Amino acid sequence: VSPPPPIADEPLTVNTGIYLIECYSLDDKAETFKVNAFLSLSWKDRRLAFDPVRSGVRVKTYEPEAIWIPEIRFVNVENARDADVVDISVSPDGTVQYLERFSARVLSPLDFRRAPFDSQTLHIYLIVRSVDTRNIVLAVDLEKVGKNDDVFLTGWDIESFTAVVKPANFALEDRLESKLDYQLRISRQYFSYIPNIILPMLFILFISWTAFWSTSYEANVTLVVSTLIAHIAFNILVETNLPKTPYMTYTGAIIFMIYLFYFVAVIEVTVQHYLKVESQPARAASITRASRIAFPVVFLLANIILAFLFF
Amino acid sequence: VSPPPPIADEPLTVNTGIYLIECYSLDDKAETFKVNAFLSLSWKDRRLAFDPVRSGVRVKTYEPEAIWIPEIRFVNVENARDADVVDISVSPDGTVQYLERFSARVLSPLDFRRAPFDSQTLHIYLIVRSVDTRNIVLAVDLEKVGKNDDVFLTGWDIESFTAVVKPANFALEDRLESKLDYQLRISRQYFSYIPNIILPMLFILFISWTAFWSTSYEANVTLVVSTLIAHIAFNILVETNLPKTPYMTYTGAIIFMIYLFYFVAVIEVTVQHYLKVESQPARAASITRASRIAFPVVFLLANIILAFLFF
Amino acid sequence: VSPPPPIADEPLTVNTGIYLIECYSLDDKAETFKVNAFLSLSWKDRRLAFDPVRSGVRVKTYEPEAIWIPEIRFVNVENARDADVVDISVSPDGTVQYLERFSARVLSPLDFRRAPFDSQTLHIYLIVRSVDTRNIVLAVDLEKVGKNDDVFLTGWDIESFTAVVKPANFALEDRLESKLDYQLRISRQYFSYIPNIILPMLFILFISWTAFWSTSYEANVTLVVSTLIAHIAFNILVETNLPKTPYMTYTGAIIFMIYLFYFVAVIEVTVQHYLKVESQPARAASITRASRIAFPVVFLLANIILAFLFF
Amino acid sequence: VSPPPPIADEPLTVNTGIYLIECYSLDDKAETFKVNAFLSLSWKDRRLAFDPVRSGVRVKTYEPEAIWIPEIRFVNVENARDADVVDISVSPDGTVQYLERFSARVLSPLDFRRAPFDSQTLHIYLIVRSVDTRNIVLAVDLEKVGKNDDVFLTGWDIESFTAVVKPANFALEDRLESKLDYQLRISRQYFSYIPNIILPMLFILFISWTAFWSTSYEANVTLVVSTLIAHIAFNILVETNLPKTPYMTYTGAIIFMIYLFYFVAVIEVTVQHYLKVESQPARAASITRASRIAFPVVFLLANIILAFLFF
Amino acid sequence: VSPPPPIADEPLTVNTGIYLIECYSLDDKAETFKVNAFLSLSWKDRRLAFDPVRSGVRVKTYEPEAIWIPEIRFVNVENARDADVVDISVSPDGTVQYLERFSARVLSPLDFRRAPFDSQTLHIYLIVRSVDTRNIVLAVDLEKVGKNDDVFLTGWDIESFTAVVKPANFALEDRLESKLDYQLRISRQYFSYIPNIILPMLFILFISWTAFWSTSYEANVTLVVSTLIAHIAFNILVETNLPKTPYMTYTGAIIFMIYLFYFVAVIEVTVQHYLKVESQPARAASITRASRIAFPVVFLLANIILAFLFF
Ligand SMILES: CCCCCCCCCCCCO[C@@H]1O[C@H](CO)[C@@H](O[C@H]2O[C@H](CO)[C@@H](O)[C@H](O)[C@H]2O)[C@H](O)[C@H]1O
Ligand SMILES: CCCCCCCCCCCCO[C@@H]1O[C@H](CO)[C@@H](O[C@H]2O[C@H](CO)[C@@H](O)[C@H](O)[C@H]2O)[C@H](O)[C@H]1O
Ligand SMILES: CCCCCCCCCCCCO[C@@H]1O[C@H](CO)[C@@H](O[C@H]2O[C@H](CO)[C@@H](O)[C@H](O)[C@H]2O)[C@H](O)[C@H]1O
Ligand SMILES: CCCCCCCCCCCCO[C@@H]1O[C@H](CO)[C@@H](O[C@H]2O[C@H](CO)[C@@H](O)[C@H](O)[C@H]2O)[C@H](O)[C@H]1O
Ligand SMILES: CCCCCCCCCCCCO[C@@H]1O[C@H](CO)[C@@H](O[C@H]2O[C@H](CO)[C@@H](O)[C@H](O)[C@H]2O)[C@H](O)[C@H]1O
Ligand SMILES: [Cl-]
Ligand SMILES: [Cl-]
Ligand SMILES: [Cl-]
Ligand SMILES: [Cl-]
Ligand SMILES: [Cl-]
Ligand SMILES: [Cl-]
Ligand SMILES: [Cl-]
Ligand code: NA
Ligand code: NA
Ligand code: NA
Ligand code: NA
Ligand code: NA
Ligand code: NA
Repeated sequence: VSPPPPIADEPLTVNTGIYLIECYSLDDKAETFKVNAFLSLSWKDRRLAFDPVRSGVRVKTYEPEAIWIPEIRFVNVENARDADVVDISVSPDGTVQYLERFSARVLSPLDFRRAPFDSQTLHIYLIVRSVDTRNIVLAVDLEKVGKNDDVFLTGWDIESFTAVVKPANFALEDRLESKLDYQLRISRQYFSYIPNIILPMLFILFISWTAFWSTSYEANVTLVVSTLIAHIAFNILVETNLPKTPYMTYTGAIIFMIYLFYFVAVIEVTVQHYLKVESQPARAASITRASRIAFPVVFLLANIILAFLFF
Repeated sequence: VSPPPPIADEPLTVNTGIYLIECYSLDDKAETFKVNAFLSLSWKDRRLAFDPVRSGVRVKTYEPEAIWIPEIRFVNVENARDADVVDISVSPDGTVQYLERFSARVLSPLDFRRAPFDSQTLHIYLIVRSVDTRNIVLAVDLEKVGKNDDVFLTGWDIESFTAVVKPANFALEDRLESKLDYQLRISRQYFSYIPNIILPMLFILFISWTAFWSTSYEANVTLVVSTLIAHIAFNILVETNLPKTPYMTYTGAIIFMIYLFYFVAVIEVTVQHYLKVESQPARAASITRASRIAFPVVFLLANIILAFLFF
Repeated sequence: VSPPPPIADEPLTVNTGIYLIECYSLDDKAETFKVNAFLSLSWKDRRLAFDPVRSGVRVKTYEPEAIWIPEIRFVNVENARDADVVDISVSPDGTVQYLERFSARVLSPLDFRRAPFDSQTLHIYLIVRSVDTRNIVLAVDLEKVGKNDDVFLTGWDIESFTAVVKPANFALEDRLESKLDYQLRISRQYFSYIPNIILPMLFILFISWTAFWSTSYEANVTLVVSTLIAHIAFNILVETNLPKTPYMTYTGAIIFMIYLFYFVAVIEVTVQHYLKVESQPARAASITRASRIAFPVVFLLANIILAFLFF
Repeated sequence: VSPPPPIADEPLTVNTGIYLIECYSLDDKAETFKVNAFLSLSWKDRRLAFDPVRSGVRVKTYEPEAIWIPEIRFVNVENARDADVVDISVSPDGTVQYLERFSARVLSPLDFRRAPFDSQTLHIYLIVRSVDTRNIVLAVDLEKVGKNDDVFLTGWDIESFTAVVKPANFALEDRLESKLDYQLRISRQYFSYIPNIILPMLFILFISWTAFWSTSYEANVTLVVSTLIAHIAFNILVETNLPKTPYMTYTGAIIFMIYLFYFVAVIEVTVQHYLKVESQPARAASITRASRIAFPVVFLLANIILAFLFF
Repeated sequence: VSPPPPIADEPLTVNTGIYLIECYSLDDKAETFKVNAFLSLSWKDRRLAFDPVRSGVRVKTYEPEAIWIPEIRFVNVENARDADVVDISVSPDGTVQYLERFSARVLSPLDFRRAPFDSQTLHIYLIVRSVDTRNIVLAVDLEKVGKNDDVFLTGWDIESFTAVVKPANFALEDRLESKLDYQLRISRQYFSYIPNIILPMLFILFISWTAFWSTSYEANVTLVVSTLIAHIAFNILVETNLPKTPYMTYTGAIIFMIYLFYFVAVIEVTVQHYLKVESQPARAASITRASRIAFPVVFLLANIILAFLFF
């Protein structure tokens, strides 16, 4: 079966729609998500036209094999989608209404700069390659674009699922390709990071600062080095979940900066001891008293500066 | 093959049943479970009717291809179910009895608020899309809904497997859809968490409180910081298994609260030392004596308050 | 093709056999194992009978499609077995001899009570559903039940592979089902746990008891808390491999009990210090001297009691 | 269907092209990458030639089954590629233009010597085995070799995707094989390793060197041993991601060398204490003062030497 | 299609060959490897014979369906191999030459006794079951056994790929089975274990021995216990990669033995302190001086003895 012939030299418009049924497994590190949706397609094939008076029927149902169907593929998929044709309906004028249900592992990158206080635009790109007889162009039927109310992406809030209605038409290997951009706008549920990582991480840092109210070098060394190790554990846990980005992230900046605070606290603890040994405890006392204010103040300003740069 | 024609304008009732054979792999983090069950379907197709006297046979067996079979799908599946037709039987009146055995990875969310002392309702949603000629409606044949006594979900107790008999009929992409809710009510076997996480986690906390019967700052620092680190390890272990929830959980509340106890114990240990150094050990002694009672009392009340709020 | 017709009203006996070729991937946590075996089936179909004198041939080979074959399924499988038909042979009386080679992920639970000194009975349940015309019953042909000498389950010793010859015949959804129990009796190779977990775990415990020959509180705190942390690491390692059981296990009991020994050692260390500070070292000395004997004695008796209760 | 016959004695030239659509999952440890691309093939089959007047069509579309297609395989794949034929077009002279879209897990090794400041050449080898009637030879159609501008390999920069135009023609099992080398030149985005591993790892090392400004053996032992343990954690994290190479890597050399610095710091700390105890603090003081300069200087030179050897 | 008939009562010889293209994913813990190779088969079918003068053709190419092909399976595979037929060629005498390209996950056990200084013999067992009409026997065509020079098993050196030319013929379920043993002899690239595990593990042990040049109990306790914990980390890392063997391994013996050295060092440190407290430092001094020589000497001899027993 060949494609529908043109009345004049007009391209064949394949009207499309994606209706999300299930949306799951957003793997931040892999920059992939899994989708289970309806894909609706509609085009006119005048060869399939019939008089509803003579045929009696208002619609005709065909099996995929029986008629010409455009080869629509997804651009940003890992492997070709698992699809199962739900229905093919032909109206008297030869307007075909195709509907399939698919599942695919979509590969769409994320911007980790503001994580875990980030929003993302996930993309699903539909594409059609033109044939030798006819040039095929994609369209968005907005009435057939949507999502189920139940659609739950774990740890994310779904804001919108819309399509950029004008296709990106371009030549590829001396044939026209018509690409459509479906955008799933989501935003991260940052809540759990506050009691699980952020607050634990701050408590261990504040525990290191108790060394500014201690003259015991042996105890201070323990306080600052032990807490530094706990910070390393959190840094490792975090980087095992976040992918390695060519750009600096907000979480990255904060986690790194905190190392400097541990490093400088070790210097303070060392300086204080050296002076106490050198029989200069008055000077050590001045440095320790300053540190008590300096450390939280510099920490607060540094965070204000970082938050400002990133948001 | 087209759907059965109506005797008036009645919808086609497809009677359904799910009989669980195997029920496994409840992945709390993924909010998925795997099921292996029988799916039974029954509808009347008058075109298949026969006189048992003339045909001799009381029943006729057909191959799926030979007759019209309704396209029943599962809503909340990752990928389309692996199904293998067991039997298709037609009675003289044209009543079809279909039976298949399937396996599917069902995606049903969990409420982690009371974990690990939680119960869940897992769902399996059956659905059928209406055709242009006939509107298809699902029904529950209660005699064909059940589970094997052997059905064992590891780390969970199966309470019930029932169906909400009235289908949810609604329009989707300008066609009627008939949805049925099958509910598997389960409850967590919390036992192992008591000797594995809960009691170990309490023992390390109580070990930190031995610092209230010690004047050795260096030893106290070791006690409180070491145990804090062991608590961090347990917190990490727990959050690697529990998914990140937009809501506060009972396990989350407790784990977080305990950090405050470690933080305040470090403050106490610091204050006690500072005073001992400042040649004020009487005041330090009063604070230490109070802490001995205050810490367990506040811990017990805080837990009473939390348990109350959550249960 | 319909099932073979009965001479009188007798059920159709399908003689079965399973011959293990490969037996691998026993995942204790998942309570699954993978099997690769021969499945042999044999039944009489009088319609296939021939005179070996007239036909010349002593046997006839058929393709699965050519004849009626009973639908045999496995009960406790995750997904339906990957099977590839090896041979179908018909004798002059119409006795069919079917042989296929399959692979399946069998789901059979384990009793972790005595782990790692435990034995298990793995099961493979064969089943057949009766048809409308004839009732099908399973049988065990013992000459066709066995295992390859090479069959190696890693970390386990294969004791036996036998079948419970009497099938479990029962009604399920108003049809007879005939179930056969194939049992693979195995026993754990516990050896490696002795040098890898058991002895390391005891050495760290005995290191904590060296605090009973020390008056240095600071050193004792370090000994007992450090070793407690190493025990937590081993506890975590162990529970990451063992599934969460609703019952107490031998490994669970021991690992838990050891926490009590660490907890009580911390109390001893605390009491000894308090008394030494209170200028009562004679009393502290008596308590420390007792602990030296009490701790190993109570440890040995507690283990004797536990081993007795579990074995 | 047999291969096209030769006019003369010429081999059959199959012109090839690979156009990368998606390029993902570079697993350094596994030395594999996943690709999703177009594979274009073109050859002349004079048997397929036609008159466009008689057939009406100027080009003919065939299903793969309908005609002879060369069996092109990938050499360095794990499993045979998932391919889905996009189009097969025959021109009146019998010139066939085949296009499929595939996904494959390509197995191409990496040189970890300069990691994470390394570049790689990934390979995709196309191959065709000659038949008994005709010898088949591969060619590169450069106009059909390329990549999408969007093609993003996470944590890597794509430099080029080119083909070595001359095939490697050789005998294999008494038949000619024609192999083509497609090369994807990439280079690692090393950035994230600086704040995540490199700088944390240096800070802990520099913290160990604060023991050269301390006379407290107990504190020094803590500083050097604690930081040594944090270095072990980083070493483990790194080797869990990098494969085990038979050659020394730059990351390997650095990580190993740092152990020597920790080992020697422990010796210094031990020597300093021994002398202080032996009532020789003047000698200990000289050794400690030297260490303050020696340790960073030797560290800097050692790194200069290593960087020089590796780059 | 039936098998070739015998001239006289002779078995049918199927000549075989395996030519490795790709050899990857040796999973020591799983005792599996993945292979991608050519499988060549050749037998005489006199029914396929032709006169090359009358037929014109020197060879005939058949589709698998067209002729009788022996059912060859692999014994030690997880699941049946993914195979794709490359060619089937018949010579005038009826000599068939079959060639397919396959991929399979082969399950062949390893002897971990000498790891990581171990060599292995991996096996690929080819098998054929005799049919009722003819008995089938396997043979090795040595000209068709080989490997690509590029064949690279990561972290292993490929020494040889040969076949044991005489098959293992045996009866299985009253039919002859002919088994061929293909052996891939490999040897581990132990290099990386020296800088990654072996040398780090020795450095931490030697750091524990610095306690023999210290009178500070508190510091010694820290040295020996901290390093013991780092040894536990390495032991865990190692056993997460090595499978649990019913026999003692070289790596196992060494790792275990080292615990005894840590245990005894703790005893020495304890004895030294007890004596120092008991105002007997002269005796403690003698014990400490002995330990300085005893510990390395006993370590070196113990290793000599172990290496001797294992190699
Ligand atoms: C500002 C101070 C520092 C703040 C703390 C740092 C938090 C920064 C955000 C880190 C984001 C982590 O991103 C983490 O990625 C992994 C991917 O490997 C996800 O991992 C998993 O997610 C869900 C289960 O929950 C699965 O459906 C998914 O398939 C799986 O990959 C985690 O659910 C996600 O949360
Ligand atoms: C109140 C103080 C704190 C109490 C301690 C905290 C306990 C809270 C409950 C945590 C629930 C953990 O939930 C954990 O999730 C993972 C999913 O990644 C499951 O993981 C696994 O389960 C089984 C094996 O056992 C598999 O069939 C499944 O496929 C797999 O994912 C764990 O079996 C489950 O137990
Ligand atoms: C008495 C004191 C305490 C003694 C120490 C405690 C030991 C108790 C027994 C623990 C049993 C651990 O059980 C562990 O389970 C996991 C499943 O996740 C298995 O894990 C793996 O096994 C093999 C590889 O070896 C694979 O084929 C399998 O697919 C995989 O899951 C481990 O091989 C098994 O050993
Ligand atoms: C000079 C001092 C030391 C410097 C620090 C050391 C860094 C050296 C380079 C280490 C390279 C690590 O290489 C690491 O390999 C694993 C493979 O298991 C990749 O692992 C993963 O990558 C991505 C997700 O992020 C997936 O698409 C991929 O399938 C998966 O395997 C890591 O993304 C990669 O970064
Ligand atoms: C004598 C003192 C002690 C010496 C140190 C101890 C070393 C002893 C040898 C340990 C062998 C470890 O064996 C380890 O097993 C795992 C199996 O999951 C392999 O794991 C992985 O290997 C490669 C990637 O590198 C993959 O293709 C493979 O699929 C994967 O399983 C490791 O590559 C292997 O190295
Ligand atoms: Cl697609
Ligand atoms: Cl479905
Ligand atoms: Cl099955
Ligand atoms: Cl391929
Ligand atoms: Cl096979
Ligand atoms: Cl025999
Ligand atoms: Cl035989
Ligand atoms: Na079509
Ligand atoms: Na300490
Ligand atoms: Na049908
Ligand atoms: Na059949
Ligand atoms: Na073809
Ligand atoms: Na055949």
